[PDB]
Amino acid sequence: YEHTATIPNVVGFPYKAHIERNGFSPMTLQLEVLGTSLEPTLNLEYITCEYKTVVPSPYIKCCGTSECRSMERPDYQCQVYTGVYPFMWGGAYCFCDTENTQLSEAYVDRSDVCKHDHAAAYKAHTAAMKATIRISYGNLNQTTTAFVNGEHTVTVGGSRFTFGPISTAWTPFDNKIVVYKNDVYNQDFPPYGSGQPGRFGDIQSRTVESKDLYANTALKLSRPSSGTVHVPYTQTPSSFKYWIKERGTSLNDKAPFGCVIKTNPVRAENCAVGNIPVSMDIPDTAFTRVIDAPAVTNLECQVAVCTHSSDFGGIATLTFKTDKPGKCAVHSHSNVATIQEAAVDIKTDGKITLHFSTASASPAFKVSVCSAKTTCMAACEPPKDHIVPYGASHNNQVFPDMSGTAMTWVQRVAGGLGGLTLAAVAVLILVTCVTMRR
Amino acid sequence: CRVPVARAPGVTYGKRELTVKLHPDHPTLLTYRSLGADPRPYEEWIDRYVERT
Ligand SMILES: *[C@@H]1O[C@H](CO)[C@@H](O[C@@H]2O[C@H](CO)[C@@H](O[C@@H]3O[C@H](CO[C@H]4O[C@H](CO)[C@@H](O)[C@H](O)[C@@H]4O)[C@@H](O)[C@H](O[C@H]4O[C@H](CO)[C@@H](O)[C@H](O)[C@@H]4O)[C@@H]3O)[C@H](O)[C@H]2NC(C)=O)[C@H](O)[C@H]1NC(C)=O
Repeated sequence: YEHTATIPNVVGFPYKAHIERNGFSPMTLQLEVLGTSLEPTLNLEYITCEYKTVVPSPYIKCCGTSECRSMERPDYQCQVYTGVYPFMWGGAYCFCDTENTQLSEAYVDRSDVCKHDHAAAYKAHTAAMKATIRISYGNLNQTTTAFVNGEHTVTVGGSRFTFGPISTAWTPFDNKIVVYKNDVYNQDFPPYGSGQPGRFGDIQSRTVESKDLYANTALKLSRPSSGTVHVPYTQTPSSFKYWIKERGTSLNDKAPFGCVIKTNPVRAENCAVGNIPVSMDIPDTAFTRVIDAPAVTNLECQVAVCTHSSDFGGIATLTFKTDKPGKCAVHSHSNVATIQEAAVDIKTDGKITLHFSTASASPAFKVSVCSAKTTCMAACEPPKDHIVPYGASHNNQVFPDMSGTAMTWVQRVAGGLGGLTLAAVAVLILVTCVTMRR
Repeated sequence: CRVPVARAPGVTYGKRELTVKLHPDHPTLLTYRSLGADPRPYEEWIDRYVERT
């Protein structure tokens, strides 16, 4: 047998779907999502660490000179001086007055902890949403996971399900992503081969372990002063230690739809957007034949309380004329109220209790128990608590149906002057047919 | 490592408004955002006894 439905995407919200077919009792399902990830389709543009400049020991020469080297290295820069007088610790050091040069050399590379802590820069062009729906019917509760696109298909017990494509294609990321340790940043990073000193991306390597480092940290190599032995230089500071402080927040603290952002297989888990379509394949050995079901006649419901609270704040009472005990399956044929627990146990006496939940002042929902229906009407009252710690179990709908007390006064003003308007027409119809001819 | 926790802030519920009362002992951080269609992030290093809505 085949059946389709759509469920809203909010987590911790048991949805009920109703199945009707000729020759069997009606049956209700219970789909309830328990988690939802959203992994982008990554590719590392580059990776960023905190650099290390290695200035080796400066090589003097006491009589001759020396020349430049032109080695191959990321930000290599060496240049030789004229005659300097070292004067190390006791007396002089070359024992001349001039013609004693001092070659200086400096370069940069990646860190030593670059494989441990690092910012990782990715690109999010597509995304594949997973889910963790649990499924409840009869005496069967399972919990399966499935990629939410309209072709993957999973089986539960003796039935099979598949989940359609997500309605929208919205991402909390953008096409740019920065992953340091626990905080993806939605910032348009500067691209590869165009790093800027001081700002994020001063050193850039294509993957975690490779050659071909890229760096322009503006390394300048000045001239040594009077008679001490030191190699001085100047450099713009490490960008990556500015970005550890000057980072404002994460993206976990300014995500749009209230979604936590984990980091290690970079994720966007538990969003709240759109709705998910389903497809059912319940076989025939799950229903009950109509002979085995308990026959129900003469329904009549009668409300008691009905507050507007976000939980199941409403209790109804129903009467009936049965013939044998059994187990029915209730359902609501409106999006105004949602009856809880779906699986009542009918007995000999004609009296059961339910629990529903509305959001408007006057409902008009209609209840089917076992192939028999009736309609319920209530007069409801607003609650008192302003801030509640849990979510919303109803559907957001505020409209009195047709016969609420707030709309009954409308029909006693609409029929009043509207019935007097046609009476002013019916005078003119008589006048424009009697004394247009006499 | 080890990091201390802050005291639980006192709240007062109002109609579509929440007045929270704060008590630091050293500069701590505050952040809230609306988990609906549009976020409105707010962030500030609270230093003394203040009171926000
Ligand atoms: C349908 O599918 C499930 C398969 O697991 C089965 O029903 C589940 O049964 C388990 C227990 O066997 C339920 O899990 C636990 O229920 C406990 C009972 O709840 C009481 O206590 C809480 C807490 O005060 C009250 O709110 C509640 O009203 C009850 O009085 C909970 O205490 C457990 O809490 C755990 O998680 C919370 C976080 O949510 C932690 O804070 C706790 O420390 C603890 O770790 C937990 O919820 C489970 O809820 C049931 N799932 C359902 C009903 O969907 C059934 O067997 C199966 N149906 C059939 C017919 O077989």
